[PDB]
Amino acid sequence: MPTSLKDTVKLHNGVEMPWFGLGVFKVENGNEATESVKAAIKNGYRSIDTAAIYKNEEGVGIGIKESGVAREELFITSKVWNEDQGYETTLAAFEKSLERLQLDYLDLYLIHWPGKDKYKDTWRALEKLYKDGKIRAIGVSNFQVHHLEELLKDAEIKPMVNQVEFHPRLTQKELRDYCKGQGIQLEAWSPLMQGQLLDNEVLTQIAEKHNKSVAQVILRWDLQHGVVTIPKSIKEHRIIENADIFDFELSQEDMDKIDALNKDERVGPNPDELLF
Repeated sequence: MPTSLKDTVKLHNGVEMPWFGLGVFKVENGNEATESVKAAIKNGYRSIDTAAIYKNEEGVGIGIKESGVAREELFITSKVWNEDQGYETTLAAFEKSLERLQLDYLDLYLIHWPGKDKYKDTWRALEKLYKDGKIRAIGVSNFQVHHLEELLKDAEIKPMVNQVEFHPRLTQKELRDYCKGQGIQLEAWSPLMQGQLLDNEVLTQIAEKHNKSVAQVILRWDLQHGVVTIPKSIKEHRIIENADIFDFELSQEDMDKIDALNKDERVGPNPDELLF
């Protein structure tokens, strides 16, 4: 549905989030982070996703700075790490993120994982930071339907985004339907399944037909499902290639064939299992 990299989705509070961005998980701090960020932005990306735990916020910041696109056209997301959950410690972790990123505000700040029993407190802290005008939008990562329901009991502000693992092996059908009905925008972490579908025969045939790569097919599939997507890529040629998805469209039959790859298979932790 986007026609270009500039294209956005309106979150429930009216904030425009780009549909397509650069995920920097498992990217090394300093130059590797700076260099991937700079190449993405140079080649039109307008959304970068990082997290305190990725240890690269500093190189992310220098790359933003060095890119020579204006701060206000850029959409920066980071996340509160597990160990920092709790009200006072979340406020502190946010300020640390800003200091590392060399940023006055963030566009989006997410609770990284739900864990057991500190996320409601952590949510109160994001609510406060949002109120203070320090963050344009607030939300969550790796929440299931039950976590959201629990959160919604006492939340003043509904999460604006839920960033989850999402790809043809983990199609998140009940969660997509749930967030859609709640006005919570789903976003796909590790949308390429960290390269694990590269040789998948179903996807390769769809790729062949469209004269595209398997990664191009998956990402187009994300967009056609209405899921914001943040593929990871270090090399400028892969950064450029991943984004070259606005000149073809997947038929309904192709979409359905891709959805049939589902096996509830994760390359990241299960949020119901990662209990802190």
